[PDB]
Amino acid sequence: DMILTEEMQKIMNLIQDDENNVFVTGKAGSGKTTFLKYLIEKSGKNCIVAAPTGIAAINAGGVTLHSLFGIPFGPITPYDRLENKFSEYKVELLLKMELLIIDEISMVRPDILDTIDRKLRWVYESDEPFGGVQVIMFGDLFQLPPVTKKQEREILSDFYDGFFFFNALVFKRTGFHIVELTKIFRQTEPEFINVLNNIRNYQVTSDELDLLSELKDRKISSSYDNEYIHICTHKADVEKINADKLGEQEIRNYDIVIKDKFPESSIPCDLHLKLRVGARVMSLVNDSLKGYYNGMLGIVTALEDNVITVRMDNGRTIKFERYTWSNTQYTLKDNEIVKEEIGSCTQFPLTLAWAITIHKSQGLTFDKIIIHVSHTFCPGQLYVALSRCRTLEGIVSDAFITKQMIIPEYALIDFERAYKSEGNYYGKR
DNA sequence: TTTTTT
Ligand SMILES: Nc1ncnc2c1ncn2[C@@H]1O[C@H](COP(=O)(O)OP(=O)(O)O)[C@@H](O)[C@H]1O
Ligand SMILES: [Mg+2]
Repeated sequence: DMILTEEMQKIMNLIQDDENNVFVTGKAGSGKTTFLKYLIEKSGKNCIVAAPTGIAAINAGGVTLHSLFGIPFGPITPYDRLENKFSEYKVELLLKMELLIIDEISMVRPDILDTIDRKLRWVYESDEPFGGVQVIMFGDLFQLPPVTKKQEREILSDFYDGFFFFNALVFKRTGFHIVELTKIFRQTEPEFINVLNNIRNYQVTSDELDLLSELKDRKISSSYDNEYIHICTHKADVEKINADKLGEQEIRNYDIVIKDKFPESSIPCDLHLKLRVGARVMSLVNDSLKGYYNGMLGIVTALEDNVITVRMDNGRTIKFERYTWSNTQYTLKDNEIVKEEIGSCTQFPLTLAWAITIHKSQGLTFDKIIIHVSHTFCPGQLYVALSRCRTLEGIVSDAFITKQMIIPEYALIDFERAYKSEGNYYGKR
């Protein structure tokens, strides 16, 4: 099935030595998130796959970085204390892992990598960066950046010159090679690739955007015989469209249950979970026993009182039960600080998958999509949504595509000049 | 106003 480009073998040779870290970039559809599936199948018996988002982790066969390394939400400064301790089952994992793969690195905060470094340096008991573990990063800096809430930026701008993964402070202590894939796969249309890559480079003309006028077509909603999908910029449109696609003339509501104090905004799951038979669903957590990792997709076969039966896209059937989330914070017992749980919520780890966010959709491939991008945005978000689909016809838009939707980021322009000046390499040598 | 733990 797969084709090995001259650059891919060239990339394969660079990582044959242990001491070289490599960042593999390329345009959307260049075959990077694919090529890493091909790399896993040779070197030693070691590798770990991970990504920032649960879905891109599924797309690469890995897990989330926060679940793998036990990273709490929010930035960790070098002065911040390490909150979570690895178990003995997890320590053997990281110790036996001789190679680390991070898919879709563009969405990774720089403090996360330094949290990876500090946790790897301690679990390996070594002063070498990342515990001396080889790291290979896949992603396109021109897709979209991480989050990057405003409260967390001013906090990180104390210790960090930039908010992008390469700004991490471990790159004072080490560095990485950069190789780009110049061949596109996902789209076979030459005129559609041209306008795509021009959306990516911020250099594009309104005569090329004329090609996207056909995306205003309302043509076919039908049918579920190979279906259709919605990708929205904001979670509110995803929330409405999923409920819009479920008429609720039929069936179930599943209510959450809260013990003690669990603030609304901090609740990870649905307060009232509404589902019918044949409803698109997404697994919200990781269970190795049942076998559903977070980010997987499925469809509801049956709805009972305490059990939901779902047939996943991978072909495996899972019976979902109620998952319990624990809310723990910092309080005072005795005289001392304590981690005690101040509340818990319980619901099924499922949510309606008909719609979705460009953020969650990054890395995915589709034959037919329905793009919702209105005039509301965040940088690089449009290039992602367009490039998900293989064909220009399969794309359906809510509104006309305008240059207003393009938000350039000039730090990526400077970063490209930097490493291309030295041997396609960034950081310390 | 977008994601993400043991
Ligand atoms: N070397 C390759 N050979 C054949 N098809 C490929 C190759 N690389 C990618 N593809 C195809 O391109 C599409 C998306 O691939 P993917 O690697 O996930 O995109 P990206 O490089 O932007 O992360 C898939 O349909 C895949 O089959
Ligand atoms: Mg990808």
